[PDB]
Amino acid sequence: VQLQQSGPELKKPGETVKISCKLWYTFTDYGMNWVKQAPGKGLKWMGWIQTNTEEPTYGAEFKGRFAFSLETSAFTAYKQINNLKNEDMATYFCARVEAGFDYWAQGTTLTVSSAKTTPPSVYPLAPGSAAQTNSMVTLGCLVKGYFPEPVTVTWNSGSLSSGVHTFPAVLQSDLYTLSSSVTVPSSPRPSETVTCNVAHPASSTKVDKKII
Amino acid sequence: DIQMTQTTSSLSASLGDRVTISCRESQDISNSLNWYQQKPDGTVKLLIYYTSRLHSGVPSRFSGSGTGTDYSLTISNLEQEDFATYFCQQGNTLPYTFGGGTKLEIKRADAAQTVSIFPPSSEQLTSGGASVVCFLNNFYPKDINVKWKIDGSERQNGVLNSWTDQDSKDSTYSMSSTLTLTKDEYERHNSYTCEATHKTSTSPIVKSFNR
Repeated sequence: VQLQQSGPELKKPGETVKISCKLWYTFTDYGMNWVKQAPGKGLKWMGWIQTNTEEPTYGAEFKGRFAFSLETSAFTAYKQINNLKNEDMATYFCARVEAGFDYWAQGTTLTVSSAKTTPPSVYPLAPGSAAQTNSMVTLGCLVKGYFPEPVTVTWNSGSLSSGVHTFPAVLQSDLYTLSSSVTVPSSPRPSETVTCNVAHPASSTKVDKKII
Repeated sequence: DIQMTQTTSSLSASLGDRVTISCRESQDISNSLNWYQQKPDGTVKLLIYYTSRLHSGVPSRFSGSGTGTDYSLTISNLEQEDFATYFCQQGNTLPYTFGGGTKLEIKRADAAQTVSIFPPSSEQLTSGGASVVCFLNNFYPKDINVKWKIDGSERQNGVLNSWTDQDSKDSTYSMSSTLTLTKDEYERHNSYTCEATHKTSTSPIVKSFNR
C-alpha cells in the first residue's frame, strides 16, 4: 500500500500543472484527499474526490482554479491548477480518506517563477588581515544568483566534513543565495589549502574556489 | 469554521523523556480527533485516529486522550526518531482542519556563538555589488536576533538572515546574515557593524572590521 506523487515542478505564472498520485489496494473503495502545505505554514485540506462516483468536494478557498481529475483504469487521481500564482508554490500531498488520513504520499513541491536557469557565482569569504583571536578559524563560500535548486556544496570533495555549515537558500532578487562555512584549526588554514566546491545540476556548472 | 489550536508551537525535551502535546478545538468535536507526524523530509504519517486508536505500525509509546474540545497526545519513552513535528485534525465536519503543529527539538545546555565577519570578496567587488557576511554558529537555544548598525545606519532593508536546523552531531543552530548591496553604496560608508543579541549575554555581541 502506497501513494506515489509526481513533481517537483517549475512553472511560470499563468501555465497550469497537473499533479498525479497512483496506488496499491482496491482503488475505488476509498476517496482521495488533497492537502496544500505552504513552507512556513501548516497543512490545509484542499478537498476530496470520490473514487467511485467521481464526485469531488472542495474546501471553499479552493474553488475555481483548482479542479479534480482522476483516471480510474490506471489508478491515478489528478489535481490541476490553472492560472498559477505565487500563492501556489508549496508541497501538495494526497492521503486516502478513511478513519483519518490513512496513507499519505511523498508530496510534490511546485515552484512558480518565470525566472530562467541561471548559473551561480561562488565568491570565497575570508578574514584577510583580521587577526584570528582564537585557536579555531572560519571560512565561507557564498553562492549567489542561482536558479533553480539546489546547489550541492562540499569542502575538499568531502574530506572536510566536520566544522561545515551549509545554510538554507534565500530567495532574494528573484534568484537564490546560500552560504557555507568550515571551521578549521589556526594552522592548516593557509599553509594547507582549503577550497569549496559548488555544483549546480541544472546548468552543468561546477566550480572550485580556493581560499586566500 | 472549526479551528484547531495547539498550545505551543515548539517544545524542548530530552531523550528517554516523556512529553505531552495539546490541541483544543473551537467546539465539541465528539471524538473525531486524529494525530499525525511530519518528519524533516516532508513525509507525513497517521499516528492515532478517533482520539486514541493506535494506527497499524505505531508503537505503544504513543497515546491519545480527550473529549469535548481538549485532547492530548502523550509520547512516553522519547526516542531519536520522535524528534519531528506533530499535527492534530478533526474528522467531525468538512472542511477538515488541522492545527499549526508543534515541533520537538532536543533539549540541551546553553552556548553563545562563535561570531565571524567577512568583508566583500574582490571578484564580486569588480563586478557590481558587495555582500558583507556575518556567520553566528553553534549556539543554543535557537533565539538570537541581529541589527546591522553601520555607524548609525540600520540596514535591515536588504538583509538575509538564514537558519540552520538543530545540528545532528551537537544539537545547536547556526545563522548566516548577509548584507549585500552595491560597490557605490559600499564605497562611501567604509564603517560596517554586525550586532548579535543572545541569551548568554546582556552585552549585545558586536563584530567588525572597518575599511
